[PDB]
This record gives sequence, C-alpha cells and structure tokens, in this order.
Amino acid sequence: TATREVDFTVPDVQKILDDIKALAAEQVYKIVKVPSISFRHIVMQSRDRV
Amino acid sequence: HTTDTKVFDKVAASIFDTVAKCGHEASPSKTMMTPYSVEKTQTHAKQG
Amino acid sequence: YIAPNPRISSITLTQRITTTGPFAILTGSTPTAQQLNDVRKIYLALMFPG
Amino acid sequence: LREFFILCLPHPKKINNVLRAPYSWFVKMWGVGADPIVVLQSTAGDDRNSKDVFYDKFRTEPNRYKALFRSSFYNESRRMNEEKILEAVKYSQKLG
Amino acid sequence: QEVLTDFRRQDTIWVLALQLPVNPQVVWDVPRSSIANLIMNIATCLPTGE
Repeated sequence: TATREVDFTVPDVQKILDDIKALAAEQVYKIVKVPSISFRHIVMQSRDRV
Repeated sequence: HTTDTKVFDKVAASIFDTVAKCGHEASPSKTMMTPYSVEKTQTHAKQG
Repeated sequence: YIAPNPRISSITLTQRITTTGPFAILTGSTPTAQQLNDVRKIYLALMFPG
Repeated sequence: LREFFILCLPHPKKINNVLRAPYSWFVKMWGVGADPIVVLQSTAGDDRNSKDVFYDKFRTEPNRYKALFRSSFYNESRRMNEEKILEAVKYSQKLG
Repeated sequence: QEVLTDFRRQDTIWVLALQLPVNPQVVWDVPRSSIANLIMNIATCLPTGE
C-alpha cells in the first residue's frame, strides 16, 4: 500500500544544483572571421541595373 | 555529479587506465560502479 | 476529485529532516467503500444549497 | 537448479567455479536502472561509515540514473559476462 | 589567478559572461520565496561533521 503511489514530496536538490553548473557553460556569442552576407543581388539580364 | 553517458565513459576509462599504469590489473566484468547496489566483503545489499 | 499537493504539510530541509504535519494520521488514511459514499453526500449538499 | 545441475555435471569443480562470477554479478545489477525505484529509508550520522542506522517505511522514487546505463561501460560489462557463460557452456557441450 | 599570469597577458582580450558582484535583491524578489532560499542555503554551504 506504500508502494503504489509514486513519491514526489522530496525534490532532488543535488540534481538542481548540478544543472545550474551545466547552464554556466552555455556560449551565446560566436567568434567568426567574416560576417554573414546581408545583401544579395539578382541579375535581371541587364548590364546596367541589378 | 553529471548524468551523461558521453562523459561517464571518460571517467570510467580513466579509472581503468590509472590502475593499469599502477602495474596492477582490474577486470571490467567484476568491478562495479552502480548507485543502488553495495557489496563489501561478501555482504550484499540492494536498495537499502 | 483532486487531493491537495502533498508538500503542503511537510517540508524537507537537509537530508531526511522533515517538518511533520499535525494531522499526519488523518491525512495518511484510506476511505472505505461506505465512507466514500458519504463524501458524495456532502458535495451533493454543497452544489444544491437549500 | 535443474538446468544448472546438468550444466555443472560433467566437470563440477571447474564449471561451478567459472559460473560463480556471472551469477553474483547478475543479482548485483538486477534492480538498478529501472524507472521507479523502491528503497527502504534510513538515516544515520553524517559520515558515510556510520553504523548507527535506524530504519523507516518504504517509498518509491524516480530514478535519477535512468539514462546513464546506455553507455559504453554497462553495455560492455553485460556483453563480457555473457561470454563467460558462453565459454563455460560450450566447454560442457564438448565434454559431455 | 593562473589564467591572468602567463606571458601572453599583455595581448589578450578577456571575454567574461557573468559579473561576480551579484546584486542580491533579484534573489529575494521572488514572491513568497523564503523556504527556497533555505533549502538552497543548506545544500550549498552546510558542512558535514562528526
């Protein structure tokens, strides 16, 4: 009778501190040589205007 | 601390290489690393 | 029917040191097949007042 | 017992000696890894070698290590323990 | 402080993602959070003695 009910009355604190520590290893930025292209041109079979 | 399979085998291989660098030989089929199972000098215990 | 959250009457601090509820005997109890029909006689009386 | 007595029959003192390690390992890795885990609660001194243990009721917790056992360690340990049986039973196929 | 010590310390851009003087008002502003600042204070600083 004390087995059928799954326990959730004690939250694990050793797990919740060991995931904050892994959350500090997140890398937001990115070191890159050239920037990404931000303007591209389409040729409408014209030698003067794109 | 960490529950990840890709970093646990880096730990477990470093154990068996340290005991092999110490001259001795350990066996993977007898050495156990498990949370809920403790044995100590022919005394077995499981899950409390 | 929804039983309340089990963490209301018990807070765990460090390893297994827990705050004990005062009615810990009446909370950990099972209604029999007769006292459960009387609960359906109370909620029948609340939804129909007079 | 009856399948084990036939296996340890044609050479008892060598077959029973080599089946000892997979038998003791099988029980010692039985319960771990399942997703709901029932334990027997107990508390003692803050040292891990405290012998003043008192005991409590049973309870079933979730397993924090339910995903760790699909690693390279535990899959190699169960595969090697199967070979220690398989080297042992194939020795008894040839003798008797 | 070994990372600020090697002989390339004259030409090195240090990228830091988290400032250390933590303004503690943002921890105590969580509503009705005094128990959660006690289970966390236990599981981070309490020593284990005989």
